[PDB]
Amino acid sequence: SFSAEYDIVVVGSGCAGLTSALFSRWHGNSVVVLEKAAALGGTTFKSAFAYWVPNNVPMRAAGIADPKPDFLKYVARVTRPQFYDPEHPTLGLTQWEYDMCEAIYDSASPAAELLAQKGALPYRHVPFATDYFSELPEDKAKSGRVLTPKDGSPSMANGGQVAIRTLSTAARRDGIAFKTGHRVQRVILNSKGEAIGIEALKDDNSVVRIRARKAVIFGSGGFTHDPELRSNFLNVPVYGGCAAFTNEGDLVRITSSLGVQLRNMNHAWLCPVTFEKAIGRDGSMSGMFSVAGDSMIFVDKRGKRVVNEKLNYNELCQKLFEWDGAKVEYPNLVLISIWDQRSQDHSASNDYGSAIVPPGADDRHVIKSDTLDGLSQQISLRLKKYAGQIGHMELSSDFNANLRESILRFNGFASTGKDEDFHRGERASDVLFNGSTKKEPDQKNPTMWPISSVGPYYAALVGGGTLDTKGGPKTNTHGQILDIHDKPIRGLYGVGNCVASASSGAYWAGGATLGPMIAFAYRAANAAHGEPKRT
Amino acid sequence: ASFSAEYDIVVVGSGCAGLTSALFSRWHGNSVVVLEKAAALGGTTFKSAFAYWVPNNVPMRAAGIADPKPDFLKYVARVTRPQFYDPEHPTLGLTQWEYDMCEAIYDSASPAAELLAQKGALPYRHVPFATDYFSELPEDKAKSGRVLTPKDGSPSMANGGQVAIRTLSTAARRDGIAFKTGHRVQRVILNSKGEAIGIEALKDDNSVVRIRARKAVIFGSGGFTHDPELRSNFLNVPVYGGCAAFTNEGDLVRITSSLGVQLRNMNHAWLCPVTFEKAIGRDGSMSGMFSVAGDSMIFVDKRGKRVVNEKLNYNELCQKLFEWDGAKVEYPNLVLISIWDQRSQDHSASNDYGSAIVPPGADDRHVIKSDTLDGLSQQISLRLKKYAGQIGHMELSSDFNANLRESILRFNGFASTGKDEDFHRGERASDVLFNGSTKKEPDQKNPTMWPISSVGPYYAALVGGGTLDTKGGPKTNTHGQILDIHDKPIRGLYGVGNCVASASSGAYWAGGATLGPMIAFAYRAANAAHGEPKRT
Ligand SMILES: *Cc1cc2c(cc1C)nc1c(=O)[nH]c(=O)nc-1n2C[C@H](O)[C@H](O)[C@H](O)COP(=O)(O)OP(=O)(O)OC[C@H]1O[C@@H](n2cnc3c(N)ncnc32)[C@H](O)[C@@H]1O
Ligand SMILES: Cc1cc2nc3c(=O)[nH]c(=O)nc-3n(C[C@H](O)[C@H](O)[C@H](O)COP(=O)(O)OP(=O)(O)OC[C@H]3O[C@@H](n4cnc5c(N)ncnc54)[C@H](O)[C@@H]3O)c2cc1C
Repeated sequence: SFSAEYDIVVVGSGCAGLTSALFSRWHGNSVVVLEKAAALGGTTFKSAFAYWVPNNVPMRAAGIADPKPDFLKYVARVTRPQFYDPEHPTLGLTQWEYDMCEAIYDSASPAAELLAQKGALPYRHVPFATDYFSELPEDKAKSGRVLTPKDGSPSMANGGQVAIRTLSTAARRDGIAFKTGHRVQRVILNSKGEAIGIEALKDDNSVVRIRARKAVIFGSGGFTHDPELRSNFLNVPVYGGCAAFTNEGDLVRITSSLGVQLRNMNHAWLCPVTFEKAIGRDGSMSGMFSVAGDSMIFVDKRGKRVVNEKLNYNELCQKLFEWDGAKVEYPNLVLISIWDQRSQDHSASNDYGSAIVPPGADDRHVIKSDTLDGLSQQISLRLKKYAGQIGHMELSSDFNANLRESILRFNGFASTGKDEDFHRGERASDVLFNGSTKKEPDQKNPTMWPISSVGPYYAALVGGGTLDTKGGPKTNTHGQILDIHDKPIRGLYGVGNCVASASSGAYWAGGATLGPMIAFAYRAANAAHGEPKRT
Repeated sequence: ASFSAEYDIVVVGSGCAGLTSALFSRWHGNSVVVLEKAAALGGTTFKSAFAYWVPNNVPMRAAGIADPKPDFLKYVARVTRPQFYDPEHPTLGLTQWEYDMCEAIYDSASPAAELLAQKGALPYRHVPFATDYFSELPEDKAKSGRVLTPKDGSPSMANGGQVAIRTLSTAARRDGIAFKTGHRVQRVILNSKGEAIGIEALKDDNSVVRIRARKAVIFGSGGFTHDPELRSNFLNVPVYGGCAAFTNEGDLVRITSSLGVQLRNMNHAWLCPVTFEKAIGRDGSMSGMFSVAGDSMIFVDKRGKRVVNEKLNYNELCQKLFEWDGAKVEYPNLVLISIWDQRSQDHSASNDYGSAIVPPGADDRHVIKSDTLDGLSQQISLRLKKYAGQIGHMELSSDFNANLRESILRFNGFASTGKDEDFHRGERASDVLFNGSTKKEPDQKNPTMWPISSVGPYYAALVGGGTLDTKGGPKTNTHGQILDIHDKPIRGLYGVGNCVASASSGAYWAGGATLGPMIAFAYRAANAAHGEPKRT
């Protein structure tokens, strides 16, 4: 038996849990939110809280249609490229993927509107944020879908903190109970196999059992920080990610005897990371969404550019895991970001995972030297320090010569404004996350400027990480966790990164994690409200 | 509820894992049944060459070829976990589990092979020339010698699997192992203490049968290549299928979903290029493309440019096909086009090892043909159109013809000097080793290349990425015992072969690197299962 009882028990206090809790409470249920950490907010707290809301009221107010068939074609084209077909009944998606994407379109705006109306998540529009693949002809609403917390800073970097504040303030105002230091570790079933509550491990190592009359809703985030799970499931061998450190995939263990379908386990939301911060478990670390610097290139261990440094983070991270079967190594396992004094002075940022950081910031990851040859010596020392993580990678014997050639070639591209090798700056999204730069009259392309012929020169190692994972128990479009016959496990719900995303390995646009997540919190809460009170 | 039959040991699947597990079990004196889902025995194993890679095997020792254990471990460690391999680390940078599993392979494969041969179940011959796939690594101290093959396999060895299933199943029958075909196991039955006490299987006629196991249920049920949902949701690359038996649909993943197991290595398969049209068309006789045929032959992408060494090890080459172009939201190499001339048609064709170049009389529906290169590109275009819904509506670039001419001029230079400046074709031993048949040419500096003909006819085939089978599933210890989430055996429950987690990660060490380890674990599993008390 149990020491407490509520209509709805919510696990986790990021976006998925707080919104699920609020929607549940507003239907009149009693609700508790159980949080494993000492503080609320999880990864959501660290985010910019961009949220991508199709057919939102700001768009409609501007007379911008977001036609539903074209919304589905955009997400289908990006999510399942090989199979996308406009003439196919579900656009080449499976029925489940199609229905999930449809649910996002149907429910995101009503969810966003209700949260705002109740003062839980007031927003402003981000009209100029373009979708990450807006150039595709399938995208018929290329900008307009993004919302952000109303009181977020101009950079929006603190959006997640603002959102956790407004969400949790409304939750307290409306009588939702909170318990921190409660690590849920078990779902309790009745004799009919229905979820009737949880067991949680407390700080002092005692367990408590808490009954849920109607539903247990998991919003417990991903598994980035269980290295075993991460390594065994993800399609790339990432070194970590900006996910909260308490996101260790507990739901995967919780459901291991429940007969669930683990889906999309092979995918994470990907991003490059400041490699030394991932290895060193810096909890304040962000994914490198904006690769800082215009007088800045990435080179491999041969001293050559291999990629557009301004490419969308979810795609750029994948470059780091290209495999060289002939040499039995990952040639790009870490890349080296190299920049000059101009970028140091005018492109530094504490936000969006920039490796270029302003005076006073933690600079332990920054490598520095007065010559290019000196820099390579310093980079070598850094590679040696982390040898056991990166295959004992070394700079090639012709590194310095190749680097000089790479800088000369790039400097040409920066003069003409045309990167003939990797097309840096030619897609809108490259400009979108370009970061701060020193204004230069008659810079031809804002993403490039010639690297100075004098030092000092700076560098940082860039490795591959996650925002968090996006695989877990499969749900229906109402957030109900399914058994292997696709039938709900009665009373059991999941929302957010702890369950399977329908987005496969794709990242549609800024806010493509939180926008869908709010839609499903709303659908989950609406369904959970309809549950009979049991046991 | 009750059971309609009872045995000491119940074995699920009749490929290598199941037959060997069953035989070892029976020879300890247990009663044994083998439950096979299909109408026929043998699974993927039946289709294989039955190369099996057996470290420190008796033929090697008899020939005076050393295979020191510490160096064996460094070879497999270096290949398996490249980022973390470290000769100074106590487990070489592997996890304790991976290290222990690799050690078990070295310790147990040879005694397993010896016993199966002694009993006449798997007589073998040595294949002294079969060389490891990364033989150039200094860690490999026994670069050749580890491979065995069924004694009566053909000279090419291509029917080895059929011979092995014949000798194994004949011995099994001889020694009183029971067989039930058309029995699709779908559930493990537990007692009140949560121990495995038997199975439920679905029969062809849709009746269900419950069969008690006194000591152990051993799964040898193969991988999940042919469950598209599981394949698509777990593997690190979006493969189109594979040469796995079509009945390999990952049943064990569903069976164990309520048993609290740890699914491990789910992100990896044994990978290989495939003749794309045979994967899409579900040709059950299809083999992975283990040798890419032809010396006067190149692979081009849809731009008409070479992108890869066509002679690269199959498990590595397959990965090239899934390179991702984030800027264009496409897989640039999703299919590559193998193009060859009459010389390669005549002298490199093969019915074996997944060759796209096939001799007269072989099924050649996948072969595209034209008298001119310009005609060939028109023919290739029609083929891409036919499969548009599978390959992102990929098209040849508008400058395909001109690029191809340039690619062939470049390659023809490389073929005459013997030096492929772009992709180093022929510079690693395995490129030469798996090069396939070629017309002997006195003037040839590099056996893997010869100039492409200045006249037609020309031939082409689409190449896509596939599997041999998957290699993730419930984690076992080195004794084949399926573990719960606290790393403790689920009593009575065993798994061997592709249905459980391989310790090889995404790596393919050598020819026979699936079957060799597999026999080691069948032996260890059977030895442990024999030790189980009789229960329920
Ligand atoms: C495709 C292929 C693979 C291959 C090869 C050549 C080809 C064309 N050559 C190889 C080689 O020479 N050496 C080597 O090491 N590997 C080679 N491979 C890979 C290899 O064939 C496989 O790794 C290996 O044979 C797998 O053996 P295993 O015993 O694990 O699996 P199987 O042979 O596929 O048999 C599984 C059987 O189980 C039955 N099954 C499936 N589900 C059920 C249920 N529910 N109940 C009962 N039986 C079930 C399948 O029907 C199958 O028969
Ligand atoms: C720096 C950064 C910036 C980002 N910016 C954006 C952005 O602007 N827009 C966007 O769409 N996405 C963004 N993302 C991704 C986004 O933050 C996440 O996808 C989203 O916040 C996940 O929310 P969630 O509720 O699923 O999980 P989380 O916010 O991670 O919350 C899960 C919570 O569950 C708790 N928990 C875990 N296990 C248990 C247990 N056993 N019992 C109890 N509680 C448990 C955790 O401690 C945690 O508090 C960003 C990510 C990062 C790292």
